[PDB]
Amino acid sequence: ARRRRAEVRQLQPDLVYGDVLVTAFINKIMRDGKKNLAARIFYDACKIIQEKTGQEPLKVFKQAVENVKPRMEVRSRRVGGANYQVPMEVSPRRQQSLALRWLVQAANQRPERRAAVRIAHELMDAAEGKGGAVKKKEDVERMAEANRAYAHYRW
Amino acid sequence: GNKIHPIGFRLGITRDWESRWYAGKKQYRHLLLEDQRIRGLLEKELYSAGLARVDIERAADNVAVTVHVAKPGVVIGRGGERIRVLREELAKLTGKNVALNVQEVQNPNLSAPLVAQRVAEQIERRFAVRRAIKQAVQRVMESGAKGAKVIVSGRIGGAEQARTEWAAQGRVPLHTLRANIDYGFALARTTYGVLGVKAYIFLGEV
Amino acid sequence: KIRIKLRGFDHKTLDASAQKIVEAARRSGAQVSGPIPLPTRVRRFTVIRGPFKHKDSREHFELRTHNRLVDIINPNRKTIEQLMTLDLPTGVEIEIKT
Amino acid sequence: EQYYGTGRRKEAVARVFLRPGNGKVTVNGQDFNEYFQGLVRAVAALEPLRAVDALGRFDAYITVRGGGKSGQIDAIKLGIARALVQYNPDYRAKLKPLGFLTRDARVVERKKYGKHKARRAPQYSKR
Amino acid sequence: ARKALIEKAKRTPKFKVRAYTRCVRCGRARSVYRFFGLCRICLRELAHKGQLPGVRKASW
Amino acid sequence: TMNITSKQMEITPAIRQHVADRLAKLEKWQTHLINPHIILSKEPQGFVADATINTPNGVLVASGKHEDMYTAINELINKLERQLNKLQHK
Amino acid sequence: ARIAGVEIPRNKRVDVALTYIYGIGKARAKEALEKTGINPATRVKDLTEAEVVRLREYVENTWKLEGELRAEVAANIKRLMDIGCYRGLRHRRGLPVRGQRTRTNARTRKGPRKTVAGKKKAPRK
Amino acid sequence: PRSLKKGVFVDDHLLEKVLELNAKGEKRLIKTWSRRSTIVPEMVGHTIAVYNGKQHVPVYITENMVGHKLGEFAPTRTYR
RNA sequence: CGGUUCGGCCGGGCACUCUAACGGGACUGCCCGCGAAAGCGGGAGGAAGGAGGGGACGACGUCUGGUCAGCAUGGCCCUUACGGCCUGGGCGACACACGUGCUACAAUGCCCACUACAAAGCGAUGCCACCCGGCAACGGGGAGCUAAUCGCAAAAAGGUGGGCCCAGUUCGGAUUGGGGUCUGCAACCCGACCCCAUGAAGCCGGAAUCGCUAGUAAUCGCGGAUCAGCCAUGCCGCGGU
Repeated sequence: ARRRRAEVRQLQPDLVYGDVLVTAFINKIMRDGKKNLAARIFYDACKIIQEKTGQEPLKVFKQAVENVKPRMEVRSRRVGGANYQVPMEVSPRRQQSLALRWLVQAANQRPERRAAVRIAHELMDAAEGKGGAVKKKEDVERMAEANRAYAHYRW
Repeated sequence: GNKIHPIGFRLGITRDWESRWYAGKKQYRHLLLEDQRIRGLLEKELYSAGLARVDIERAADNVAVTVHVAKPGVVIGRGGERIRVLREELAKLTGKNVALNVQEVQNPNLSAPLVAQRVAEQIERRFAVRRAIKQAVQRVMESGAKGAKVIVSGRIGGAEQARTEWAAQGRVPLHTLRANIDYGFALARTTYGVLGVKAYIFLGEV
Repeated sequence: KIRIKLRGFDHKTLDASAQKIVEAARRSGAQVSGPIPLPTRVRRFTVIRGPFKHKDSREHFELRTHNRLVDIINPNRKTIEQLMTLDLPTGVEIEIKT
Repeated sequence: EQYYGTGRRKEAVARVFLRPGNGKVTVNGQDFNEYFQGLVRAVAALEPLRAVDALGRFDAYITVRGGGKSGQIDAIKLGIARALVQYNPDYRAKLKPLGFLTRDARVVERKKYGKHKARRAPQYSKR
Repeated sequence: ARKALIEKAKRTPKFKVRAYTRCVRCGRARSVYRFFGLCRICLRELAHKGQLPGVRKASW
Repeated sequence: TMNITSKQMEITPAIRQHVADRLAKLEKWQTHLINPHIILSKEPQGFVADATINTPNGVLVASGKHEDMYTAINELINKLERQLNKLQHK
Repeated sequence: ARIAGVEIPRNKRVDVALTYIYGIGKARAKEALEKTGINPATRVKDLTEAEVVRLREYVENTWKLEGELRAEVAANIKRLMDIGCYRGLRHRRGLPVRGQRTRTNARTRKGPRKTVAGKKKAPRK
Repeated sequence: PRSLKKGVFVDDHLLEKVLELNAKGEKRLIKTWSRRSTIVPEMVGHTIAVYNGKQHVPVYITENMVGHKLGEFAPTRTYR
């Protein structure tokens, strides 16, 4: 892959709510590959917010970007003898998609039960910093300092 | 192991098959197997005839077959003797009521199945060797025959390895459906070591 | 109440030979059966290009199948003793079933 | 008499003898209202009907065959245009805005020479 | 080729039981095809050669 | 841990101890390698020794063709050692 | 449900409690309920001794099984182990005695699970 | 476990010999080459000896050894 | 439109369903910025694009690699014999090293009920609808099949509710004795399959390492091929998604 960068196909937006950002992560949430499974694991996840949380799920707009907006990232660069991951300028471009990364791991390595339970016990875990999302998220941010000089140098 | 038999593809599309007939079912295991049984013999039977195209019309229990031969009606005998013998020979093996059709082979120069024979014949009791190369590449252009790319196998009269012969002219490609070539098997019975023939030259376009 | 059936490979001569005889019946038959292609019972083969280690030779093969049927219950004189059993070429192995 | 459209979607056809009447339609004896229990996707089958605001104007015919039900529910957006735009030719202008009648040939690719799902290769160890 | 194993081919071998396809002229029960009677050995060549009534190669 | 095979000769406790003694000695090299296999051949011109090892970070290969059977085996493993050297780089 | 030997299944419906015993399965779980005219949707603890009697007699009226079969657990093979039995053999050897391999796919008896020194030079594939 | 419905295979190309020991007289030690045959009450408690393929094995049907297919008592394998 | 033992079973014809052949059909054929010009970028638009997706194809040539042990087949070695008929036995062993694959750590699942959907082949001494036994694995009378016209199969997963609430769990299922079927004058070795009991490693597994740019990977299932039989978690093909 070099001759062309191609042209991304805008994903088929949601149906029950009608919204791309919705079926967004859902596309990846789809383990193995079954558009019905994922299209079912939400008829409780959202109600979690509508329930436990004093607010309806709909109010959970850019809550993702919020808990998933570090200042560093993962990249690479050669010099002439060593190999050191060189992080730098972050763009909302990928932040949107990456904002759903932690959700995955934060939905696997868990000492609870089925998805439903995990969802609830994870949804609210998207504010202060309890769990793996914001936890690991802030860690990636500490990957600055002796990384932070890779800032003015933008290319 | 690369480069296959190009004519193969065309055999179903652009190259009338050899063992072409309509029968089906259980036949393919016994009946069809018998085809080779008969083949083994008939082939070795009159290889000297100078065949170049073993056509076969195995009509529903009334086979035909119409092989092409070098010598015209000469094969038929000094008037027509074994011709009949043949129509009753195959009957012993399989008296399946089968017509006997035969034809000749004009333009041998563009008939690899017949030229390839010449090769095997040059390995029966020693013939030309080094000069033998071009010795069999002149008749080519002698009647047109665009191209002169043909393969052999190995050894040169009794070498130690298995070299190959050069030559490469005329638009007789392979990576594209624009060649049309014909060639016939030609076992190389050698006193010191059997080899293989690969006479393939242009025949036509569309 | 007569049954027939055909078969062959190169349809170039099959569909050809087909009406070569079929058409030679309307002269006395009714609307007649008609051109019925029938499914192609494909035959896929595969030949290992080289035994002995290096499990990467193979490549496949194939063969076509094109049968016909016709079947004209209650034929018509000039169609029975007519074409009778004509079948010079080679490509089919008909069976005059019933 | 009246006309109609058929439908296709991943080797799944569906004849639909639309006929005058109220609007709703039964499925071989089980109208959607009493068959496909609010099956999320299934419902969408008549997206245009919702748009053109038709539906309650006719009474189709329902009997699907071939392919998978999922690839069967979509073999409707085809018959639609093959009907609504036939009987009603002028009803083509509002059809393009949707264009959902494009049966995406997205089908499970064919397995290769050992290749699991046409694009899935096992792992390797010490090399 | 030797023929130290065709005694079986003799009609019904043993108490009529032994029977395992094998190839026509190659003898290889472990890589043959009943319907054809030819192991993938002495059949692979003739395949593309042009000796199978309308049986081309597959590719797509 | 150490498998030696050959389609010409047999495996002797001396050839096993020879190669084996070199394995236990390759401590600095000890890091991966899972179930290694070594093969021994022979040609009119001498003997040949081939070896293959699978690791969690790739696979290594080595071969030898010295006139002396023992020299070939020693040479092959020499390449194993020389190969692991490049793995650590510098 | 302390009615025989170390049998104390409880804290749920009875239908469950049935198969919920080392000896009860399918043709013994609800199948017994029938023979005793009881619905599966019942409580276990609730069944006073009264109900327990039906089990104490009908149910307890089982053959050599679970709690009592503890007198043939090995006897079931005692007559096919020592003796020159294949199972010995697989008996004399206490290995699986019912059509299967021994190299692998029978690691139940022969070799527990402790990692054996894997072969080195003799195709391991 | 194992079964055959009925007619448990009994090598009879030897049964005639094995039954000689009980047809008009008695005798011990007979040779054999099998491991398929089954034993029947009629002929039990006798000195026998069968093969394996290349090896011979001691045989003597007793009450403690239900005379079945036999082979399930001395297959072939050997190790340490 | 008439019928309708409501089940396409009748009368019936051309749409239409696929299927079976030919022709056309997509080369950007039209606008521009860029152009020095053979050309890179948005629109038309039709079923659809930019070599449409896909393979066969696989350049003369490298490794002087390997199948003479399976055909052909130089030579050399046996040449009462490295010729020959046979019953059995190792290749389903062992202190073991990992590859290749299957199936699981679950609660997404355990099971009860009903049901809408795919290609494909194949069943001549061959396959199975029905009849009844019957826990079934299974059987007997044998219809029918050389066949869009009978079977192989009421595809699986799935869908709606029901009962089940995190423990090594109605998870997974290696596993052992007693019984049954199908092939064989037979299934010890070394059969899968039906029942009775049965039930471990295992809460993602130090490292290390593999697959793909789309209908992908992934999850659940089916047939074919071979094979007399039998143990496909292998092989080729297809699909629900």
